[PDB]
Amino acid sequence: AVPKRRTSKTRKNKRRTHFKISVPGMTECPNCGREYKLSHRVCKNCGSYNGEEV
Amino acid sequence: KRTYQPNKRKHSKVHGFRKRMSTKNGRKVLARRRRKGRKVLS
Amino acid sequence: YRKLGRTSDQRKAMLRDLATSLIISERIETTEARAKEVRSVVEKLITLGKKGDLASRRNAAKTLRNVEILNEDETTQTALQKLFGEIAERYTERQGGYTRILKQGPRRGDGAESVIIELV
Amino acid sequence: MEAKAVARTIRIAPRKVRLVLDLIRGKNAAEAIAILKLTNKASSPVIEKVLMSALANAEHNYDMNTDELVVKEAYANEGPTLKRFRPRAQGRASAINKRTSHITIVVSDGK
RNA sequence: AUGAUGAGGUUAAUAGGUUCGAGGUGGAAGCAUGGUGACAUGUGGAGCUGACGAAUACUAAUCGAUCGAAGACUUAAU
RNA sequence: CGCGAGCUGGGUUCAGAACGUCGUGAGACAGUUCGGUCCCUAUCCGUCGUGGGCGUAGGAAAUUUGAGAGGAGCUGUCCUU
RNA sequence: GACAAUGGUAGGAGAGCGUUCUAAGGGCGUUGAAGCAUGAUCGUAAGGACAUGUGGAGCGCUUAGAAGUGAGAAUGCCGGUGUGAGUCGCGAAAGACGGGUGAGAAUCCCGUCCACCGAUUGACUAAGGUUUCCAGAGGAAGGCUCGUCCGCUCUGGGUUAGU
RNA sequence: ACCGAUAGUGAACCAGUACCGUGAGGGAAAGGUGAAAAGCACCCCGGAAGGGGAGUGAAAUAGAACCUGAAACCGUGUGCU
RNA sequence: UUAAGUUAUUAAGGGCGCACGGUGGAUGCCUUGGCACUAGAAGCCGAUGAAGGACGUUACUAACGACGAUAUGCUUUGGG
Ligand SMILES: [K+]
Ligand SMILES: [Mg+2]
Ligand SMILES: [Mg+2]
Ligand SMILES: [Mg+2]
Ligand SMILES: [Mg+2]
Ligand SMILES: [Mg+2]
Ligand SMILES: [Mg+2]
Ligand SMILES: [Mg+2]
Ligand SMILES: [Mg+2]
Ligand SMILES: [Mg+2]
Ligand SMILES: [Mg+2]
Ligand SMILES: [Mg+2]
Ligand SMILES: [Mg+2]
Ligand SMILES: [Mg+2]
Ligand SMILES: [Mg+2]
Ligand SMILES: [Mg+2]
Ligand SMILES: [Mg+2]
Ligand SMILES: [Mg+2]
Ligand SMILES: [Mg+2]
Ligand SMILES: [Mg+2]
Ligand SMILES: [Mg+2]
Ligand SMILES: [Zn+2]
Repeated sequence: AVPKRRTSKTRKNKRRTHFKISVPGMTECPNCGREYKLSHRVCKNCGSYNGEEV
Repeated sequence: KRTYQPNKRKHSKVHGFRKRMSTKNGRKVLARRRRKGRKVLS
Repeated sequence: YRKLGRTSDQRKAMLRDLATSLIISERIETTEARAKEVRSVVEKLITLGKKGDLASRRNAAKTLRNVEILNEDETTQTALQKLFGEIAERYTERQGGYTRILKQGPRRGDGAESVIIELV
Repeated sequence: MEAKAVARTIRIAPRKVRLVLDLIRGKNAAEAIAILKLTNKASSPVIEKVLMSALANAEHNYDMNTDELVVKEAYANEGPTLKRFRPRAQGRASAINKRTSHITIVVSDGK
């Protein structure tokens, strides 16, 4: 359960490809156009979702 | 349990200044500490 | 069905607390799964308030908590009273869907998805 | 022209900051703000303050209009460490490193 | 396991609820009646019923966003 | 005498004790007997499953032959002739 | 010029490069020393110069002398940084909601509901520790998370005996 | 023809200290802004830290463990692949 | 157009070189301090209370140093 060999920079970096995070499920809010928000989520600014304040 | 269960009395009636100066060799201890320079004796 | 990081009895009590708190407050801020499970509880309770029988009060007391809410007439009232007297009278034409959910967004501490759940 | 703003001795570790910087690097400023403000990672507030500082002192000092701006290079460098100790068993210690970062964000108008 | 695979995304029956059922439990609560009482009987195969079948837009699957071709050269037959 | 980073640990093979025998004795015996702590989060190959990238000279959806690979491969009793 | 020799361990012999200091001599340097970095530079080798960037004050060169005189290994010593790896783990356990506070809230405050102990997880108390008590401010580090909070940090107070 | 901060005293610095141990006893690490403090008025972002401009300074690429600042190490951009 | 053949482009990410950065604290320069010694002096203190320490004194006082309820010092003699 103990490595015999150090892990090179090359292998380290080849493994750290898929560890990244992605751009979130982002969209615009049409109440304010800009101030992009998450899709299927309330807008923090406009308090809106399908026009209605919340 | 463990091996140090403190007591002020048992600390000072063994390792204390008076117990040192009560004895010929315990005075050499204080001299070795006075000679070395320890701020705390006993 | 669904289990919520809790054993069976803890789940039952959490669900009763959420139902009752909803009945009091008309909207609560929770996590989406607990919402998705307590909507069933709530809606079945509204159905009992609509059936309106004594046996239905007796069966909804098995699932509600004994709480005291002060009214805007400065009056003392219970969850079950509020339910069978106000909430089931609001929805007398509505055949289900007594509750909605609004996905709010990811919470700071635990990365949880907060929601708002209310009984419109 | 160029503007930058920096944040030094940040408590977060660089492997956990660079994940977010990879989303900002080479994008419109408002887009990037939204990325940070909607990502639930914990470095994203800090990156956001570095960014808004850059936009502010571009708008102020170097006199550029905030609209046309993109994020040219956003990089994070290892700072110090704070060496700490988590006692594991049988009298053995195990080291802990409270790593640091130097969040830099450089802003340009494209010329 | 996660990705993924598959059913669906308002021109919508995908899930929840609601109304019906199946299967299961086995005769609710209240009222009355006979008993001193424990109980028993009737109303009534009662009421309850998580996952299964069907119908139903009541709630949520909103508005949106991104990626994704214009098809190399040569030779031969046409 | 395949396999204890896959198990056990009866047996041998530590320290305790006792019998026979040997030894002046400490102690000893492929003599016997009672008892007696089996550590590890798998880096690489390997293996079982599962995905992303690109490629397959346009970009896509579906159906597909099969170079190959793997699997299965057992056998009784009875009746009739 | 002719001719020949020139693999090499333990090992013997010889000729040398370099480092620190010193004597003498001759010299460089804020118009930029040493040192560091870069280069496609010279020498048969150890190794030496030249430029450019940095740097900001000492340093070479010749001959000779003296040594704390050259490191890749000692399960070497001290420090620094990594791989394992964003991986084990985050330390027996019932929390939920509402209102606040605030830049920031699962985590702080208040209320309610639920739960846990209950020969007790309660009350007192000798040792021991010795100001951790209290109040108001703070959030760098500590807290195995967060933190507006704390047994942490700042300031200021607090322990009253004839029995 | 002694060291020059892993050297030289264990100790260039509040060192026989901190820390360890019941105790005798053991026993560290840690130097340098600048000529002078002239130690960044002031505006902007930020809750703050931190930073960007401005101004002191010859120099801040000298801004407080502040002379120089190697290597391991961590990264960003890109020429060939 | 079809058939046959040949070949590239891609870079998720990696390698080599270069440039820019950071951490880190080697090197160079320096020295408040030390080492070995030379010459000269001296070679003890204390019951008229030692050496060594504890507690305290400052305007504000945590610590080192000096000091001692005459306490961050008193007097005098000279120097300056
Ligand atoms: K904090
Ligand atoms: Mg139970
Ligand atoms: Mg221990
Ligand atoms: Mg074997
Ligand atoms: Mg084993
Ligand atoms: Mg075996
Ligand atoms: Mg063995
Ligand atoms: Mg005998
Ligand atoms: Mg034997
Ligand atoms: Mg036993
Ligand atoms: Mg030869
Ligand atoms: Mg030879
Ligand atoms: Mg040597
Ligand atoms: Mg994780
Ligand atoms: Mg692993
Ligand atoms: Mg815990
Ligand atoms: Mg307190
Ligand atoms: Mg030293
Ligand atoms: Mg040095
Ligand atoms: Mg420096
Ligand atoms: Mg005078
Ligand atoms: Zn909006």
